[PDB]
Amino acid sequence: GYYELYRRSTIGNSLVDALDTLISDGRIEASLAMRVLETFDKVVAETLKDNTQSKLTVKGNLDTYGFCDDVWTFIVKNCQVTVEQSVISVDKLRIVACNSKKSE
Amino acid sequence: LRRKTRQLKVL
Amino acid sequence: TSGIVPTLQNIVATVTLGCRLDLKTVALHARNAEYNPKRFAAVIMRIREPKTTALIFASGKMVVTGAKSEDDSKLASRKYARIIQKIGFAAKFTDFKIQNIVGSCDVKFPIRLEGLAFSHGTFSSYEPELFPGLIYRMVKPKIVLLIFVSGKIVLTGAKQREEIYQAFEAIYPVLSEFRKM
Amino acid sequence: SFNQFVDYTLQDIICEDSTLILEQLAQHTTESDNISRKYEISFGKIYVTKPMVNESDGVTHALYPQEARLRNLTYSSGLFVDVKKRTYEAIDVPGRELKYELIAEESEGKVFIGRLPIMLRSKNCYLSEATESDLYKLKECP
Amino acid sequence: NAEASRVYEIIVESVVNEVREDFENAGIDEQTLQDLKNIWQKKLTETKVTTFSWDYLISPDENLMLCLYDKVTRTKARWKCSLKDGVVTINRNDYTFQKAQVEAEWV
Amino acid sequence: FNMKLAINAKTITSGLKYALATGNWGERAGVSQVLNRYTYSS
Amino acid sequence: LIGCRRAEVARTFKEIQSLIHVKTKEFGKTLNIMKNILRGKSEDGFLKIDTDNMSGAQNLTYIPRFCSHLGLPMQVTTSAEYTAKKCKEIKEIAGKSPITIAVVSIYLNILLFQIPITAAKVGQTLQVTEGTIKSGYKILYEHRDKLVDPQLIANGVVSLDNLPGV
Repeated sequence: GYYELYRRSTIGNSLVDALDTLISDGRIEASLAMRVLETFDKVVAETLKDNTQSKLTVKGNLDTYGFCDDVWTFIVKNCQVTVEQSVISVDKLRIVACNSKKSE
Repeated sequence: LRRKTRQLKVL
Repeated sequence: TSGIVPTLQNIVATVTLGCRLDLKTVALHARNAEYNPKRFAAVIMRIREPKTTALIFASGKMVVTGAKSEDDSKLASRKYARIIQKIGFAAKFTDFKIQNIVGSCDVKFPIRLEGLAFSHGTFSSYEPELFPGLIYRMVKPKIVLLIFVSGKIVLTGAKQREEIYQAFEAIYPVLSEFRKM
Repeated sequence: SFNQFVDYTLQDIICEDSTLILEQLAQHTTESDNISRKYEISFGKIYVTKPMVNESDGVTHALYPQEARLRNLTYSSGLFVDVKKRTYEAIDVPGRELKYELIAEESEGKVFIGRLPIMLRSKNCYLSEATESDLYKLKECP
Repeated sequence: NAEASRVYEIIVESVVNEVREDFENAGIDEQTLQDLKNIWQKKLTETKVTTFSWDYLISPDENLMLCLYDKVTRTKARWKCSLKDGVVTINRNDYTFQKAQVEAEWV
Repeated sequence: FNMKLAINAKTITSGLKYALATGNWGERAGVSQVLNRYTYSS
Repeated sequence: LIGCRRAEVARTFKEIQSLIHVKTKEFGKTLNIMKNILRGKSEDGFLKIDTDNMSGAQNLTYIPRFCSHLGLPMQVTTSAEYTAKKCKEIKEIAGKSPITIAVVSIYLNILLFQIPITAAKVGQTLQVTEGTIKSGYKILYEHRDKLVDPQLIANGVVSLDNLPGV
């Protein structure tokens, strides 16, 4: 299998909010829900690195950082980022990352 | 058990 | 005598917490806890205001480095123990021994290191190709000393102030005779 | 005889046993390591220096027979050969004949192989091109 | 951003092009697909992010960012964070990057 | 693999030096003799 | 390395590493242990005066070998030996490794004698970084008067204006 992060993203939480209604309506089974989330994670793992061309760089001050279960967690605050330039000021930003080694 | 390396007489 | 007292920069201390610890939970819940079990068999936790670094081991042991004074190391180890209490382990602060006290000072004159190596050859080992400093090993007290051409001295390997200090004014008379111009 | 040996026979001896091939069997317990390595060291052209001596402290300078007679040295010159390293690999499929290919590690590169004593007034020696006044300057009898 | 727009477009098209055979194996009707299309479009529009065409312890409308790290090296205070293949949701606006070097100094 | 340790130049050097210093032509005696320097004709 | 240092013929660590694939940290540990037990054996048995044989720098003994490797004339070698002898008085480079000190003195005398060898060629021959050689020459350009042999510029074989500025 692959890594599991993207439900916390907007599309992922929107997708589980969509699928829980069909769970309530009985239109999707639990195994079907698990495998549709798994294939969505595989799809967003494959298509996010090939047909996109933008860039982002983050500079700031990190408050809390952690590394357990081979994921890197950061809480950077008073940070300004650059898109591709256009600069965005963020009061507090959270970074969750996973290793490049394939899981399982 | 098999010999790992050997000399090859070039010809 | 010597007009300068050395200042400390790192103190390494050990603590036994007296209980087995699950490093997975303390890495998941404590804030600045980094657990890579296949890079090191401990979780690395460091906190800001004493600027120390703890190495929490699963057997309940402890190594606290980065402290400037012994009281600062004691306070830092107390705070790490208090973190382990606040997370939900029965980690009692049992003992606290400081192992390494490294301190630096600057004698404010350049030193002839080759002459010092030739004179006190039984204590000094000078290999400037590998390291640009002189390893002086005082037999009493057992404080290894790093002598440099800029006059910067690194005194390493003490258990309290009352070895590193008299190590420095035991090495000052044999450094005054080796001065450059 | 010495000029023939230096000019022609040395290269003939080098080229007779020039190629040194080592084949490393796969010895594969699993099929993931089904590669056989063939390492080849081949000697190329041989080079000879002018007569010279290396001293204790590593300095190498031109040696003349007057100094070599006085200092109990050996009037010899260095031999250098060209060595090209070939690395061949192939997929070790049993039954199928192995077809090796280079992994492009064809490193090549004069390497010192020894000191050949130089007979005086031969083509390699300094005294061959020396005039009578040059021989007198080198304290050699014409 | 049209880039995040078309990235989310190819996300939803790839999902509905992979799941249809799983829906045929499960045996549910085709009508379990275009309803998912319409609810997907309306939830992405109601998110209002991107346009479309259709004491030391760890304890939506939050500036977070999900990614994959290549290498994270660290010095005394500075933090090298080489990040790649991730999504951003800061200030209710979505972004995408190929590489992301992140520098933050540790107090 | 060290290229310098592969070729021992002392092999060729000592072999030629030993077979020329001592007349034993191997590893035939009297092959190489000390040159006579009593007279020019000698 | 101990045997090379004992016979006043000492090589460097990079030489022996070029022969023997030895890890540098444990090589230094092994050398320190061997020096300690050799001094202990000297104290227990017959005592030997060191008279600068176990010296860490030994930079005067590296000049002729490196000059031979660069194919330099003899007077460049003796001028480099004089320069490296006077480089000990300079405190700005007294902490540098003896290899780099010898290389920058050799390069200074190469520029002094108009020897047509670039700093890149010296760096390729002796694996001191061309940045390191250039920085050493730059930091030795201020002390031109003391380093250059006085009788050489007195006899006019070399002159101090030949060295390019920084």
